[PDB]
Amino acid sequence: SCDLQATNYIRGCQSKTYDGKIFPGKGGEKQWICKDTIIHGDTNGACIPPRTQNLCVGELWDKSYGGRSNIKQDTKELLKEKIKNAIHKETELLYEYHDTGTAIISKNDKKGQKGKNDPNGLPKGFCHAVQRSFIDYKNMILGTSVNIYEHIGKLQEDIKKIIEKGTPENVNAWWKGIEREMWDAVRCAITKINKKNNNGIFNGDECGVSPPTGNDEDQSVSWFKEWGEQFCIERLRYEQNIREACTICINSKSGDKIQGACKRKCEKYKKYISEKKQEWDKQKTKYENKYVGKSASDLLKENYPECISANFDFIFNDNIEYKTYYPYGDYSSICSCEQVKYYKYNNAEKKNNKLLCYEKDNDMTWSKKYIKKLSLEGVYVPPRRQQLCLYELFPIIIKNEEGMEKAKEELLETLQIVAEREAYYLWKQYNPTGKGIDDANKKACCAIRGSFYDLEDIIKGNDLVHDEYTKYIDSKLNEIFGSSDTNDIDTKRARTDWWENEPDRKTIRQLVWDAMQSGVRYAVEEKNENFPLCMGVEHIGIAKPQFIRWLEEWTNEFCEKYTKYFEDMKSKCIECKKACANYANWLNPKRIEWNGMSNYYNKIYRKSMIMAPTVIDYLNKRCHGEINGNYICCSCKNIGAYQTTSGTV
Repeated sequence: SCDLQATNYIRGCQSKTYDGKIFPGKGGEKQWICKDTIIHGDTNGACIPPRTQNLCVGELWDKSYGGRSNIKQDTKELLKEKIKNAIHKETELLYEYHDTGTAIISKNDKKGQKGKNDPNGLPKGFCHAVQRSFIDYKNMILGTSVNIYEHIGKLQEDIKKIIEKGTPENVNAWWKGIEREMWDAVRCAITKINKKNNNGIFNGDECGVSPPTGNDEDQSVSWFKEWGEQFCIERLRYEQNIREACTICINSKSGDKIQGACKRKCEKYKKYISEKKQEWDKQKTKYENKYVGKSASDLLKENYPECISANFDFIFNDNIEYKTYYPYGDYSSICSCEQVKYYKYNNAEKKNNKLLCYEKDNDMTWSKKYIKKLSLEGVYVPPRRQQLCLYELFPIIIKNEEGMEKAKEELLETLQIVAEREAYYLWKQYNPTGKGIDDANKKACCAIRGSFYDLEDIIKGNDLVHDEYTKYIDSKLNEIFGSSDTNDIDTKRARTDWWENEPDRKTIRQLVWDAMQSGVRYAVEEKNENFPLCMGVEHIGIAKPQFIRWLEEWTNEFCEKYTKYFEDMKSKCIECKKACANYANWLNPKRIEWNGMSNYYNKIYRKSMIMAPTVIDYLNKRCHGEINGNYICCSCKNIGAYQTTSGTV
């Protein structure tokens, strides 16, 4: 039902070149620009996409010399028609650009041209590109600190004139009203491809009925999502190339090194990351400042299915020790000739790389983020759970795609390493934290047991947090252990069985516990101290449900930190006003956490009663008196009986 210019020539609006020229052409590739420019201005932590830099402005602006708007002597309907034509031509141009398979987004990860098409007959990436382009029209018609073209700012103020001299900021409103008719330029130009196609039916609603959503309205995030889609899409291409040269590595050195095409393919990725890190580092900092509590890594992992195998924390690391140990980061384990093996405590010669997890932060807070789907709302994640030493597990899981024996073989020895390192580092955190010596390690033997159980729940697939790491680990373990033929029920029982049982008499649950004693043995050896009794136990009691374990962790901590604050405030009791400000500053997020945590307890037990005691009651038995280094791990100066009055209103 549109009479708008179909086989139209908009001046200056020719075929796209941002991702390079369409063959037989070659080059003209525009690059992401993140820094401030004389041409574009302040980006403000943002990176301008090449797709943006090639926007079809056509008759609205002229690039000849400095660049000037033609819009000066235009009317309101004249200006709308121009925007409508420009938008319509940009979709047409973006059809060709993707149908040719020139746009990085329109590329495949292995299969040349084969399988790079969505449900409809529209090329891979066409809709995303068109959607993004539409947002750029919106932001260009309104006010933006980034100038897509050299002097285009002039156009935005001239637009003001037209809209101010019309029937009724006013333009922020004019776009609001005009936007539907502007999006229909996208839909009606999509209808045109059907006429071109034979038995390939089109109607326009294939890229959506309405113009891009709420989240995307923010140029900054629309551009960041594109950066993400492209990074992931390119990253899987670097993967395939590493996999064609490494699984399909010659020990040259004095020892096991990659040297041929494998070194070449891995270095190509190592170089790729070295480049893309600045763009990430910038856009991460700016996004997360614009959206508190929101994670960059999430905005991407959600929207783009190619990002599933991606872990930005591991790819884009600031840790020097990591950068050398994992030189290819993400694909390090694949780009390594070195045999995946955990070395037992008094194994002659060769020792494990206790190649540090990040420095465990004591100042860290509890979190309701990265929590599992199924409600589970109310539960808080402990800080020492958040500082999990399961980093080594991520590259090795990426390595083994075919989840056969080798996958679960390599995972087992990597589990033992992860287990050793965590235990090593926890001792170094909790022993310098403890009061007495026979109390410092008594406090340490529990953080260890906690993590042993949490590490256990992760593998068993019983854990309550699918974070930057554990999310893909759950997905891959379900791949490795369960088939499509066997439901989740057998899959849960597959992981639980692998861990619980097993050459030697030792089980996978046992080898992980043995490995944890080894880490404490090296930690205590360093300080020339004696290995504790709480750590020397062949067996660890059956883990309590994670929620209840974590609820005890919360309570033990609160009790200590309360008797710290309240006591050091009362002692100082004006100067109290600053002590009160601190005590209350700490306590306010505790009230939020206690309500949530104690509410869950009742939902899972007490409420529809059911022969279960109260939250306080349970914790009263659990925290009365001194600590034990095994399953008796909570202590309070005053029993929880007062805590609900302390933590409410």
